[PDB]
Amino acid sequence: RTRTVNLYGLPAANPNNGNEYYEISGRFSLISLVPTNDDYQTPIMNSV
Amino acid sequence: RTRTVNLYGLPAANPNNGNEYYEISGRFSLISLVPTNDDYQTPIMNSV
Repeated sequence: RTRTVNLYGLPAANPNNGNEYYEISGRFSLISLVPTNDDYQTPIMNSV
Repeated sequence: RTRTVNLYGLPAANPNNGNEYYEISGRFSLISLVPTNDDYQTPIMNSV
């Protein structure tokens, strides 16, 4: 009803289309460096 | 039961004649002046 047709792209008007949420699924890796002053005794919940 | 008889016309007393509507059919030619573009005036990355 206006002078703009055959653009392409997602405008900011209603990006969600009323969907409750846009969804992604995947797997992420991570190699943390929790400290250690002794072999047998490794921590959880890094809080330093 | 009155003077005026044999007159040509159509009075307003009962024009519907018990009909719901008077219908007419035809063709409809319009030469309006649209605002529509010609696929120009649109950004250079106008595409999938």
